[PDB]
Amino acid sequence: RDHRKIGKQLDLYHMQEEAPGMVFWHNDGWTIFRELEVFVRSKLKEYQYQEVKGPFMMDRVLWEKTGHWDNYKDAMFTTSSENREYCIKPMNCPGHVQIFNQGLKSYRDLPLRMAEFGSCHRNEPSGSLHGLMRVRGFTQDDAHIFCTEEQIRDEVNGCIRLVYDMYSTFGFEKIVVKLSTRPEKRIGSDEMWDRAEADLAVALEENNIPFEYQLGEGAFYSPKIEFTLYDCLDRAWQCGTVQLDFSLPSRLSASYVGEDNERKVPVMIHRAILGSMERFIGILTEEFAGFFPTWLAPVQVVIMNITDSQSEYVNELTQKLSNAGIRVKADLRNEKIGFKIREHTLRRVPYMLVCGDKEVESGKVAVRTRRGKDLGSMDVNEVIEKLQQEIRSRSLKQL
Amino acid sequence: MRDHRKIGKQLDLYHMQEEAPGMVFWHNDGWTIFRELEVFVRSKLKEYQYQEVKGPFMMDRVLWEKTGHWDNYKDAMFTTSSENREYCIKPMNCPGHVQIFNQGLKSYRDLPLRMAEFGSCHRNEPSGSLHGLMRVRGFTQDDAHIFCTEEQIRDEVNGCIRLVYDMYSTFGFEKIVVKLSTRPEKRIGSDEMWDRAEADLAVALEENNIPFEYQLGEGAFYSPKIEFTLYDCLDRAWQCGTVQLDFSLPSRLSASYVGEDNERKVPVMIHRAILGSMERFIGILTEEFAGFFPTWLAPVQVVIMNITDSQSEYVNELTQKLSNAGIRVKADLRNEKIGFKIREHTLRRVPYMLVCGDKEVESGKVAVRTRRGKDLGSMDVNEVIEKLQQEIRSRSLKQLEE
Ligand SMILES: [Zn+2]
Ligand SMILES: [Zn+2]
Repeated sequence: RDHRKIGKQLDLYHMQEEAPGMVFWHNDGWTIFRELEVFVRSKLKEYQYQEVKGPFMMDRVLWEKTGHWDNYKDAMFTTSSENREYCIKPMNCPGHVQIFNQGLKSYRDLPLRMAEFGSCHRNEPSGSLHGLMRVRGFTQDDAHIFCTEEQIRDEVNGCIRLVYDMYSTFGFEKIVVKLSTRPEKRIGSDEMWDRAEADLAVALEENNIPFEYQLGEGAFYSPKIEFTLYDCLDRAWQCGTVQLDFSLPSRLSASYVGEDNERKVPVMIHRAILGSMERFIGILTEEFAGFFPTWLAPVQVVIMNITDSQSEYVNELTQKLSNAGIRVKADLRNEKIGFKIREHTLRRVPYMLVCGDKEVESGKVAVRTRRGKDLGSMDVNEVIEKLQQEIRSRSLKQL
Repeated sequence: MRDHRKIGKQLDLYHMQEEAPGMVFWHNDGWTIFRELEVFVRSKLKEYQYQEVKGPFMMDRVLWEKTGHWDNYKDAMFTTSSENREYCIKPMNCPGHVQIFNQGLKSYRDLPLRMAEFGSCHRNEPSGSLHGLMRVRGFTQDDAHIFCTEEQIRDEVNGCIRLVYDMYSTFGFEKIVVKLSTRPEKRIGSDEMWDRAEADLAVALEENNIPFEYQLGEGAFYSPKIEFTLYDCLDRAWQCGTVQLDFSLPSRLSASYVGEDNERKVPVMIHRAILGSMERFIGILTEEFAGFFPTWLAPVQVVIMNITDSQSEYVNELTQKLSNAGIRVKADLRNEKIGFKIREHTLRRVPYMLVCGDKEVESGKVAVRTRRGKDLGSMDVNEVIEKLQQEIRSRSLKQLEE
């Protein structure tokens, strides 16, 4: 259950000293990454989020006004062009404010939910790097909600609902929640921190969530709710975060026109559900021990022939399943069928289809799984419908 | 209005600012177009059997020195440092894909290996040369690299050629001009390899019955390239496609495989990009259609509007129905006159506008109007959905009844 070892055996990714802390996503690993993005986007549509994309580097002055430069200077990569210094972004917060600052906003535009799969870079110490868990370049399922003070409770409730909704899809039902309060170095008045901390605590209470206080562990600009999931080995993984931010939009000149026709500074809610998506893939790899659920499996079906007599039949089946939306590969190599089956079983391919002369004449296919279960000969259309149901429902296990 | 910068502002597609010169802030509507382009390209990757990978953003400068890229492009490269090591923000995807290739032992059975990526590239272009979406500092390329044997060159180059005309025809580009860019004066690689690479590219164009002209000295410093230029509706030339035959870089990056004769060989590498910079291609499409993006690319495909509050419930029901059908649909329930709403969404170039009166509510129908000012009359909602889905799935250039 080491994600580094499983990642190598399944050819998911690799890392090398020429790019410390940054991941080379191979075809099979990138397929898992993209399927996670599809799942998140399905939630972005359901929870009514916009999706945007920000530039990778911006002027260092942007990070000076937020206070991040004074506080996280050592952790940020910098580059220069024409006597101007730019920072490769470690977070998506200022970039989303820049998009919000384009075009005059009114209260009718709020709540404005802005999500992004933003890849961030942090100059972490090289000795602290570890596989997919602690990296230098990563992608977060980030989002920022611009809202009024009256809309804080509903929007924080939506973020909390989304956390439990997404975690349950992967089978994580044991979740421990902590609330981080003001640190010893911060921005924003005590009243603002008093209201922000109280709002987060009330939201947890109103959602029937018990929590502990992490005193002084909040960000320098906002308190945060931190969600920790527990894997099948009862190991704790802090993944989700919700921040109630009353300071950064003001420092970035964000404003909207209220119903009173008065200029107001919007409330910003930061949230990420999965956290670093590279890290989440590593957690899933160890949770499933490489046996990814069918909807996440890089290759869902492999169809093999026994002899060259079934080569045409396998190709027709592969196209049919491919057109049905199934990630399917044909294995027509000159090897024993038992050699082909073992190769794909070790790759944890959920379903393996074998076509002999009996299958060709009958129009059926023999089905076995990576767990060694023999499902016998099944109708081709029945196999497709079963696969589609397992994929579209994102079922954890085979039916 | 045909300038993509003006249309982009009117349609709220993107914005740029001096805090990040030559780098695009993609708004929701603009990012939707970008993602639809990604979905289209990925459909071709599936059809043409490409892998899709993702490389790191920065790599050791010593890796860019090995290919000669540092000596040629160092003034155009962004550099950053960490722990007394200097890193280059990648301006191209070639070395990263070779690094993926070099992982694990490769044999002839693994070739051809087609490796694609939507690679985010950055180049330190002069600020005076930047212009909208056409000339930027940060961009994404629909790049791919094919690792193959010498015997596989002709079929793999032919596949790249076919993909170029396949993808351009989807957007309505049928006037294509082809150039073969030969070796530049400042160059790496042997004379014999350059002769073979240039001859192979020329023969591949001959087999596809494609007339072309040579472009002396315009090839890359390591390989020649076929350059494809498309012509827009104003007969303006846009160089987008590129196919490179490369015998130099894989050797310099220690790429190798075990041949059928059980001896180590250096694979051939074919570089190709169809659209080129996808930000630039979006700008070209924006000007080509003058904001009238085809329905499959339109950020908002359908807008449903009421006349009074009596149809507010019916409009909301249909918006949910169309959204569940996979159609990007928005409801317009503001207290404005219906002509005011239609004019506003026509200026947003929304393909279809659905008007629901009380006669529409009882009949379960919708009054269909288009951004071209055409009245299509009342139609059944399910019939509307069926035709819209067919228009989107076929990526049709034309709307209903035109
Ligand atoms: Zn944030
Ligand atoms: Zn290349």
